[PDB]
Amino acid sequence: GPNICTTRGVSSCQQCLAVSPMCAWCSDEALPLGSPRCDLKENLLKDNCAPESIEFPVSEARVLEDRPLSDKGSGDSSQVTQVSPQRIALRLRPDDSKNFSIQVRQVEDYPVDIYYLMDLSYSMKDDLWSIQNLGTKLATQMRKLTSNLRIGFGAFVDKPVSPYMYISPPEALENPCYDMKTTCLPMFGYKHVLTLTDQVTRFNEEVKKQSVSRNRDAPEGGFDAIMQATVCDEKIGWRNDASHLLVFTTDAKTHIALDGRLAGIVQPNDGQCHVGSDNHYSASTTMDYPSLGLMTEKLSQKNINLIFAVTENVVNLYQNYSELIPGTTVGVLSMDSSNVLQLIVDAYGKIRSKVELEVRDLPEELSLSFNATCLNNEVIPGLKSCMGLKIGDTVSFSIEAKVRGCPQEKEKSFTIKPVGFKDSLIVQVTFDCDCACQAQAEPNSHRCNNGNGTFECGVCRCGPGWLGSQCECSEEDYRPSQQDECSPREGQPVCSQRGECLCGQCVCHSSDFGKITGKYCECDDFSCVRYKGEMCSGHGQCSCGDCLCDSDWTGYYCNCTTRTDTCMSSNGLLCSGRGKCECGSCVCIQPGSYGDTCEKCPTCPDACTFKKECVECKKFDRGALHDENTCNRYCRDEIESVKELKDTGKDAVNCTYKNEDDCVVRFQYYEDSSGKSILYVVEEPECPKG
Amino acid sequence: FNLDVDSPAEYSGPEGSYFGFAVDFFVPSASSRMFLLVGAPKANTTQPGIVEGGQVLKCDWSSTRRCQPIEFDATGNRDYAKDDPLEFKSHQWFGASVRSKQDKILACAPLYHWRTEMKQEREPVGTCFLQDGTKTVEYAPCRSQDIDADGQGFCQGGFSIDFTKADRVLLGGPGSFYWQGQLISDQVAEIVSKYDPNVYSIKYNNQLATRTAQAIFDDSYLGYSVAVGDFNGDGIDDFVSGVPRAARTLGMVYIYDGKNMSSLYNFTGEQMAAYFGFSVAATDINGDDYADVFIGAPLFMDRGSDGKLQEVGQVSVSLQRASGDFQTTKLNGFEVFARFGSAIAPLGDLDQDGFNDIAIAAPYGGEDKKGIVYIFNGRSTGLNAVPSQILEGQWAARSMPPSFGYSMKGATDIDKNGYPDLIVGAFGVDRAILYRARPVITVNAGLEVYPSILNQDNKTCSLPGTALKVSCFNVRFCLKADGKGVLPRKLNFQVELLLDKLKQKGAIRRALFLYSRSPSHSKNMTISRGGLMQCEELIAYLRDESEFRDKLTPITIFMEYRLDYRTAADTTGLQPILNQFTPANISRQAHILLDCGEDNVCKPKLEVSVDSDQKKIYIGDDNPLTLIVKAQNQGEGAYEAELIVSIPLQADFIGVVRNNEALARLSCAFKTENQTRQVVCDLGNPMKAGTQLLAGLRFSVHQQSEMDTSVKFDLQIQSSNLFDKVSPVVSHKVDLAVLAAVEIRGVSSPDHVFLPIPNWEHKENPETEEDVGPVVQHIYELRNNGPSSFSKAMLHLQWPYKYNNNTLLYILHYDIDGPMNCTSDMEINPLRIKIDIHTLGCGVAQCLKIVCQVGRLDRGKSAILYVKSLLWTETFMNKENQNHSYSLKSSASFNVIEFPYKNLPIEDITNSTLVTTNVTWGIQ
Amino acid sequence: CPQGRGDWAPTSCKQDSDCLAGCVCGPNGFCG
Ligand SMILES: *[C@@H]1O[C@H](CO)[C@@H](O[C@@H]2O[C@H](CO)[C@@H](O[C@@H]3O[C@H](CO[C@@H]4O[C@H](CO)[C@@H](O[C@H]5O[C@H](CO)[C@@H](O)[C@H](O)[C@@H]5O)[C@H](O)[C@@H]4O)[C@@H](O)[C@H](O[C@H]4O[C@H](CO)[C@@H](O)[C@H](O)[C@@H]4O)[C@@H]3O)[C@H](O)[C@H]2NC(C)=O)[C@H](O)[C@H]1NC(C)=O
Ligand SMILES: *[C@@H]1O[C@H](CO)[C@@H](O[C@@H]2O[C@H](CO)[C@@H](O[C@@H]3O[C@H](CO)[C@@H](O)[C@H](O[C@H]4O[C@H](CO)[C@@H](O)[C@H](O)[C@@H]4O)[C@@H]3O)[C@H](O)[C@H]2NC(C)=O)[C@H](O)[C@H]1NC(C)=O
Ligand SMILES: *[C@@H]1O[C@H](CO)[C@@H](O[C@@H]2O[C@H](CO)[C@@H](O[C@@H]3O[C@H](CO)[C@@H](O)[C@H](O[C@H]4O[C@H](CO)[C@@H](O)[C@H](O)[C@@H]4O)[C@@H]3O)[C@H](O)[C@H]2NC(C)=O)[C@H](O)[C@H]1NC(C)=O
Ligand SMILES: *[C@@H]1O[C@H](CO)[C@@H](O[C@@H]2O[C@H](CO)[C@@H](O[C@@H]3O[C@H](CO)[C@@H](O)[C@H](O)[C@@H]3O)[C@H](O)[C@H]2NC(C)=O)[C@H](O)[C@H]1NC(C)=O
Ligand SMILES: *[C@@H]1O[C@H](CO)[C@@H](O[C@@H]2O[C@H](CO)[C@@H](O)[C@H](O)[C@H]2NC(C)=O)[C@H](O)[C@H]1NC(C)=O
Ligand SMILES: *[C@@H]1O[C@H](CO)[C@@H](O[C@@H]2O[C@H](CO)[C@@H](O)[C@H](O)[C@H]2NC(C)=O)[C@H](O)[C@H]1NC(C)=O
Ligand SMILES: *[C@@H]1O[C@H](CO)[C@@H](O[C@@H]2O[C@H](CO)[C@@H](O)[C@H](O)[C@H]2NC(C)=O)[C@H](O)[C@H]1NC(C)=O
Ligand SMILES: *[C@@H]1O[C@H](CO)[C@@H](O[C@@H]2O[C@H](CO)[C@@H](O)[C@H](O)[C@H]2NC(C)=O)[C@H](O)[C@H]1NC(C)=O
Ligand SMILES: *[C@@H]1O[C@H](CO)[C@@H](O[C@@H]2O[C@H](CO)[C@@H](O)[C@H](O)[C@H]2NC(C)=O)[C@H](O)[C@H]1NC(C)=O
Ligand SMILES: *[C@@H]1O[C@H](CO)[C@@H](O)[C@H](O)[C@H]1NC(C)=O
Ligand SMILES: *[C@@H]1O[C@H](CO)[C@@H](O)[C@H](O)[C@H]1NC(C)=O
Ligand SMILES: *[C@@H]1O[C@H](CO)[C@@H](O)[C@H](O)[C@H]1NC(C)=O
Ligand SMILES: [Mn+2]
Ligand SMILES: [Mn+2]
Ligand SMILES: [Mn+2]
Ligand SMILES: [Mn+2]
Ligand SMILES: [Mn+2]
Ligand SMILES: [Mn+2]
Ligand SMILES: [Mn+2]
Ligand SMILES: [Mn+2]
Repeated sequence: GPNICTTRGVSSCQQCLAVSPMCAWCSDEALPLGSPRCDLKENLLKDNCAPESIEFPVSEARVLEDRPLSDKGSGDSSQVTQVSPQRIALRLRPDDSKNFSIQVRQVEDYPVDIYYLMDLSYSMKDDLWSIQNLGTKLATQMRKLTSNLRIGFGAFVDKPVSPYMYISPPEALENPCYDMKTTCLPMFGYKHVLTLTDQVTRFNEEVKKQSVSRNRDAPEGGFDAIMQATVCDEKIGWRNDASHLLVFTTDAKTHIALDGRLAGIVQPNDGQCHVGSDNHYSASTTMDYPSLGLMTEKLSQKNINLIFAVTENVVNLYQNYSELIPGTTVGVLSMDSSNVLQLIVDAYGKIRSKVELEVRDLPEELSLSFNATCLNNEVIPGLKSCMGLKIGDTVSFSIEAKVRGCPQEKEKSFTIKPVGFKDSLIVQVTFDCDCACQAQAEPNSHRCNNGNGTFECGVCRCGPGWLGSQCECSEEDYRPSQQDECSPREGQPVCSQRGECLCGQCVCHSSDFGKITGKYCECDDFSCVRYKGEMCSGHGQCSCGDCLCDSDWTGYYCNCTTRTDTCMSSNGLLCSGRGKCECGSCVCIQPGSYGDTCEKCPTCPDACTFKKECVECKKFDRGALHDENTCNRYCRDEIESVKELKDTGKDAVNCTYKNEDDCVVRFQYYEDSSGKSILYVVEEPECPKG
Repeated sequence: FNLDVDSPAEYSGPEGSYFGFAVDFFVPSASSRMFLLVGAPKANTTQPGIVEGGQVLKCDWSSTRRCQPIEFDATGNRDYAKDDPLEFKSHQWFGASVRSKQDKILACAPLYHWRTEMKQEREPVGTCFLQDGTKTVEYAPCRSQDIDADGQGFCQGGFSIDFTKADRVLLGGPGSFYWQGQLISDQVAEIVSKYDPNVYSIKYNNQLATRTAQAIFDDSYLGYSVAVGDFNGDGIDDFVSGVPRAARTLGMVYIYDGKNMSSLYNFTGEQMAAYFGFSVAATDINGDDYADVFIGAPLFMDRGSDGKLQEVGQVSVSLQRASGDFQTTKLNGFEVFARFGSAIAPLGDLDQDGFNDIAIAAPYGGEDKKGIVYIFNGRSTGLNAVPSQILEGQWAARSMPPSFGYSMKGATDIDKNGYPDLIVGAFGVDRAILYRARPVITVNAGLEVYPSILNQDNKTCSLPGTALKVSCFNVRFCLKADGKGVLPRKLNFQVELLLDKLKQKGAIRRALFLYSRSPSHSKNMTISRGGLMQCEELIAYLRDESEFRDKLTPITIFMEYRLDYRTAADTTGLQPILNQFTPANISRQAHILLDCGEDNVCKPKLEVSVDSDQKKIYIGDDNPLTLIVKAQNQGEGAYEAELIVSIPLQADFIGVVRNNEALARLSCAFKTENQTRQVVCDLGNPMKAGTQLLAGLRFSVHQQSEMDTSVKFDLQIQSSNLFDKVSPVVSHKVDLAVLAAVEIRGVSSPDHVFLPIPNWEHKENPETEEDVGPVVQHIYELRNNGPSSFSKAMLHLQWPYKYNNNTLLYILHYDIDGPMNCTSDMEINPLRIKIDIHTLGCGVAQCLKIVCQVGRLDRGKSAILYVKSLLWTETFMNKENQNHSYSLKSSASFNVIEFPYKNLPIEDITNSTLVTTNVTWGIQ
Repeated sequence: CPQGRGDWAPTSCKQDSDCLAGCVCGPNGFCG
């Protein structure tokens, strides 16, 4: 039986298990010579080592908790549960993998929390209409998506130091509007006003008192307020098992980290809570602004969603900022648009429109693969995110966990989690690296040797450099090494030169750069393969001529990533829906489509072609998207029958087509005016006459 | 890599004074000594009424680490009236900027506040102080009569400062003009010659200064950082400044001329909020006498292994060329939240290799947030991205982060040992540390062994103790050293020799030293600097012909040498260090005489041959090329046989083929030495007679010059034998080919028009589009997908203008996207219009032709023609057989006429496509 | 058409009386 187990595992039980997940070992002394010890279970079964003498662990993933997915967010009976299972126990062998799966559901009537950061600087004087009767305008539009709503709010101006603060005439310390001979309020860094409550009564009254303050420079640094409202959850009132929305409303641009050096502020933000009993940021004057990275980390740990409620003059700005804090939404604040009272509920749709998985505390040895089943059993490899969802949908992720080699340590515990939700799948990973052979041995001393022999897992291992099979494999004899063994077939040189067979066991360990092992000395430990001048592309360790890719890398050379971010396009769908993602680069598979994300396709048919498929499945219960059940996921554009179609000379794109009933359907779609793509259909298609 | 890390000179100052916030060297011209300048912008002073005025200390390097305040100003606040201070020095951060030319010491106080002479205010204009040993002046170019956020009231000048070669001061202040920022440059002589202690707002002649701009530039913070260097023809240093809030928070870096503050060049960040331009540094890193720009973005978020944003920080290396152009590369941090680009400090030539070096600092990185400083060595290619040394902070946090590395100054050899040194500050722990450069030593070792081919029958040497007359040979080993800078003239190494290094793993060592009887030997050699390759001798011998094991494995003789690191610079023992990239050991091989014939010598016949299996490769692509090599030895044994595959400029090596058993897994490696890169492959030591090796070598070729016509390899086996030790050279040629998979694609939008048309009424003389009909748009695309490019091609469009003297698709306008000029043989838009089935295909219709001239399309470039036409409705509502369906057919063809690659078998590419617009009747 | 720098806000629209030139008025009564 010349297999991989019989080759690299004949040393001991420890190194036999590490050869392949398919190897077995024979502990007992049943025929302890002339027979292989690391062969498979079945080849160790015929040659009978059948009893507990066989050391053969198997990898497994046991589920320790899986509560059923809840139907509603009202905690009537037990609690809310949006992920199943909850605790898997992973038991892993060296170089082995074991796949499992997880289901995620955005339940309905989920309790929502809304904290409101108000810019109270002077620029906002012309912008405080929004805060007026807010709790009514938060309740009157969120009730449709949830009961059990809580609201609170705070305010921020800027750091109360120079060069931001008006300190110069003493009467400007208490009235920054000393000039203009007006009256406004003293400035403050961040003021917590109202803890999250359920009474819009006390809210609307507490909001109407608010008036503006004044400082010098147009940046206002609410990022100090964002951080404190995130990590002071005890003071803010963030509830467990509730959507957390942090709404940020401001007039102009914002200070960023390192700006405070102009103020003599050179201490980085520590991300800790510093609001005390006075409800004031006690380190506003001593601590720099927070960096985007620190905000993102804390915004994700505390499962907070940041909403940017900003004005037209500055919308492009935070829109560009939001791309750096993934999962944040922007929204215009002006009555010159369709919906301003629906501003937050429009955003909460976007937040819940996707489910992306995140990993915490992943052991460095482990590497996770991800399939994604987002719609109707349509498995998508390499995706840990499903998009286009609505509140209520349910998605499934299939997960693989593989370890390279195996670490010797206690059991670790990492978390697989939906972004922005309390519910999590905790994976207790234990590594079955060693056999039950070391403890079961006699002491390592006084055994088969003249002085200090150490053995008794399976074989005699006596002395250094000699290690006799019985004992004392010695210097030049021409004894048992007769080229019978020490050569895979006796028509070949001895032990794969780079080594000569002295006794039965050839120590071929001629000191090449790196290391050398293998019974017949065939293993390399280097010279695996090179993509650039680096072996395994620098992303993989070399094991007997084979590249063991590091986490997030695959391929014979370990030069192909698992990333899909470079594959994503601006619209959100990967490769713009016209290509496959392979090695982090879109391979566009579609006629006449090209570009990094297949965004360019001037030969592709006009949108009049796919949008008509949504007209047929939503309005006529007909077409191809109806057969594949994809109409409710793909057709999210609101369609309306509009009674002899409207038209303005303001970029209305008109489309027509002829259905199965020989009737000419006519429709136009007003391209995104508020991001919304609305679709207008004429009733009474042109049908023939009798 | 040569900074001494175990004997650093540590200086400390007052607690909570931010001692170490800024550092520089003091090299007075009236003293052979040198000093450390360290600012403490929060140190307390004897100035009356001034809480935390700040100091600048000079520190004696001799010994005892004494730091004493320089007295720039001992006075309190000047007064505007009886009890109405004119200035406020309390909490002014004096010393946050410190620069020193020869004897001038410029220190600044960027938070220095001022009560204007107009209204009671506190405006942080910032001040400076220039000391010339005896005379001390005040430089406050932002204390003008232009006072407010509107003007210079908040300029905070001296936030960043620097000197030029001609004693010009460059000063930055990021608060001028509603925080647009400002650069102000003044000659040093004018600063002292114009100083007037009774005048608060002094005008300096020859002042260079930026001016306020449009309000769009507010809050950009120009002057956050400054550096100087020449980026023009003149010898005059030009002005580099960081403006990290500029450009919608992308950040930018402005380069101004040194003569007249003219704008020269601009760098723009790639990522918002990253603080591109937090720091700048100018130095010549590639030894081309052209200053290079280094921009730091310490909050840069790059993509981790999983594609997730992580704040690691990024330093931008921009190499100046003969033209204005800059070759710019990027260099990312290593630990998250470490703030990698915080401080960038030129080192001069830390190793004296001939190329200048630089140090970048991640002051919040390291273990326990102690700080890290990475040393990067320059080379001819530019900066080497892999750091050669890591300076790790020693001090732990007390109240705030140590910030070790927040400030750094190099480029000055304070020990006068020939190598520059390096100060590093940590204002969180109130310390500053000076690292001294070690002297680099380049040692070349030789090892030669008398006859490599040992005959056991030939025993012409006696043996001590027993006189058996055994076979012997000699081992000679040479050692020479040389090193720049100060260095002891004689060095003491510890050389060690090992016989048969492949053995000693428990096998039998087959050679022993004669007198010592052992395979190991040691000796203390002592050499002098220079050349003079001083050698030594020893006598080793072989065991008995019937004693050890075997005769094919060769005797590897191993020499290693280690330098005893005493013999140091006598100053706390500044011990030297060996050159970084040098082998600390060399080894040669001796063979046993065996199967060499009666001539007593092995004379091989070496042959090499190779076939193509592809015979042609295409230009634009990266082609897999596998050469099948046959290396056979039909003569006597070949000691240390290796296959030498000399690859050309274009291609490189991938790996050996192991997917097939008919070929061999030869160990191969990519070598570069001595002006020629090549591939070596071990054929066996020895390569026995009649040995026929066969394997394949995978490659990847990319054409170098667009007119090359071929790729030639050269194959040769060579061996360490004395006679007949090389094979004939075999040159294999692979021919470059041209392949341009070009295709033309078309589409109509829409592709159907339904009749009748809504709100359509026949106008007498049609004027707009609504009076004519709907918009039919034909889009034609010519895309080159194949590897090879082309230089010229033609494109012809056939268009159905008329049928029976009746317009069909009235072309309004045609646009082009790409390298293409089009011309229509009939005037487009004669009427000046503002903003079964029957096929009509220009073979039965009046054809309007459009001819386009396509330029160079590369591997993935397209050329597109957009034809916006109107449906002539007046036609289709007539005895033009209304209720009859028509298919308006247009076609387009192309012919590729020219390719940039000459001397090559180009063959033409023609193809065509057709686009239809089916106008038909949906109802009667 | 006009604007201001810093923590700026249009003063108050009693248009045709208060603001010298301005370029807009409307809700909540603010100038251009
Ligand atoms: C590196 O990047 C830097 C930053 O992007 C570049 O610096 C910028 O370069 C621009 C190009 O030179 C330059 O724009 C020019 O600005 C001057 C400023 O003079 C003005 O004078 C008037 C009163 O003082 C005011 O202009 C009127 O118009 C503005 C709107 O622009 C109104 O809002 C005002 O009320 C006012 O009525 C300004 O306040 C300003 O002080 C202009 O004169 C120039 O005019 C030129 O272009 C126009 C076309 O629109 C022509 O008609 C005219 O004859 C000139 O050719 C430019 O607008 C920026 O000021 C400058 N910014 C900074 C901070 O340096 C830099 O050039 C670049 N370098 C390189 C090498 O790439
Ligand atoms: C330079 O000299 C100035 C001289 O004034 C010196 O400034 C002083 O620093 C001390 C710090 O040691 C300040 O003392 C503080 O006073 C405030 C009230 O004014 C207290 O609140 C401070 O904290 C106390 O209370 C806290 C909670 O209630 C406790 O946690 C804490 O342990 C204290 O008991 C503290 O006592 C003093 O106000 C200033 N004076 C000024 C600024 O005028 C400065 O430190 C010196 N700097 C250097 C580098 O030597
Ligand atoms: C049998 O084995 C013995 C082994 O001892 C061998 O005798 C040795 O041969 C070597 C070389 O084969 C001889 O040493 C030489 O000495 C002369 C000076 O008299 C040198 O010219 C030789 O070449 C060197 O020349 C320069 C020195 O002047 C060097 O710069 C150069 O690099 C060369 O090294 C060489 O050193 C000598 O005959 C002995 N030496 C010893 C130590 O025994 C004998 O040749 C073998 N015979 C057969 C038939 O196998
Ligand atoms: C990792 O490295 C390997 C090897 O260097 C890369 O594979 C090489 O590139 C492509 C992979 O699909 C293969 O295709 C070859 O190029 C032309 C281009 O038109 C193609 O049409 C042919 O099929 C041709 O075979 C190429 O053969 C392959 N080479 C080898 C030796 O396998 C791989 O792309 C690298 N991956 C990354 C992400 O860099
Ligand atoms: C992830 O998706 C792939 C998509 O094919 C699943 O299929 C495996 O694909 C790779 C290589 O083709 C291998 O793991 C197996 O050959 C495939 N397994 C099959 C077909 O059962 C893969 O199983 C998925 N993994 C997880 C953990 O869901
Ligand atoms: C400031 O100095 C620079 C160089 O010393 C001048 O740049 C040249 O000016 C002349 C005349 O205006 C032009 O013909 C050249 O093309 C300029 N050289 C360039 C742009 O590289 C500049 O004119 C000087 N004066 C200013 C900027 O006002
Ligand atoms: C002996 O020489 C070898 C080879 O020159 C060196 O050991 C390693 O060599 C590889 C390949 O050049 C390097 O990548 C390693 O970094 C070297 N090891 C070390 C520790 O640096 C080295 O010069 C010598 N090694 C010994 C143990 O004597
Ligand atoms: C022109 O383009 C056509 C695509 O319409 C291609 O024709 C292919 O090549 C030959 C010629 O008919 C056939 O073997 C293939 O089956 C064709 N494919 C088709 C018709 O789909 C080809 O790229 C070009 N052909 C010529 C003759 O120029
Ligand atoms: C527009 O009309 C033409 C001519 O009738 C259509 O061309 C048809 O294409 C099919 C292949 O799909 C071929 O059998 C013939 O060339 C045409 N059909 C018949 C029955 O003659 C063309 O498909 C029409 N356009 C669209 C969008 O359907
Ligand atoms: C936002 O980003 C876009 C490109 O992503 C850019 O064109 C635009 O100018 C940016 N605007 C702001 C205000 O950052
Ligand atoms: C070599 O040097 C070491 C230490 O410097 C010393 O112990 C040894 O005796 C020396 N040997 C000779 C031969 O000089
Ligand atoms: C198109 O015309 C312009 C000027 O008429 C010329 O510079 C350009 O080279 C032309 N391009 C081609 C592809 O003929
Ligand atoms: Mn406003
Ligand atoms: Mn402000
Ligand atoms: Mn210059
Ligand atoms: Mn240079
Ligand atoms: Mn150097
Ligand atoms: Mn030095
Ligand atoms: Mn011979
Ligand atoms: Mn404001």
